[PDB]
Amino acid sequence: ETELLYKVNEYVDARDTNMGAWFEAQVVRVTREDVIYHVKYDDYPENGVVQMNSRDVRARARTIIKWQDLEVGQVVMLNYNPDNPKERGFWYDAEISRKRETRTARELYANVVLDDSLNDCRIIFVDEVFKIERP
Repeated sequence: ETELLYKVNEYVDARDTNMGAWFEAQVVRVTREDVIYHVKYDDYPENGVVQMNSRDVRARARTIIKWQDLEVGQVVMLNYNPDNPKERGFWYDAEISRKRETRTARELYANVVLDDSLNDCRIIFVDEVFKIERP
């Protein structure tokens, strides 16, 4: 039932559909864009092999968008913590909503995708925002 966009053994990012965050994973098998990916998590072997929808897997993030180049309306991958926004959390997709700079302060607001989205979030890790790799 093998199908041969991301090839078997290629490293990817996989979206935990339960919480909406992206995690480093690897493609173990590809089955039959309406393709179903078989994936293992790099840091979570207790997860076993998980079947993934083709939209829930993409090329691993590699490019940081610097604070200067961040613009309102971009969809990016960034670090946020829904339960306590002041702390480090997980890599969610987000729409840059508001961007403000002061002499001493850099302020970033984003609509975080959790599907349901979480509007007007104060993003702490403003220097660690990723470009989402498109095919």
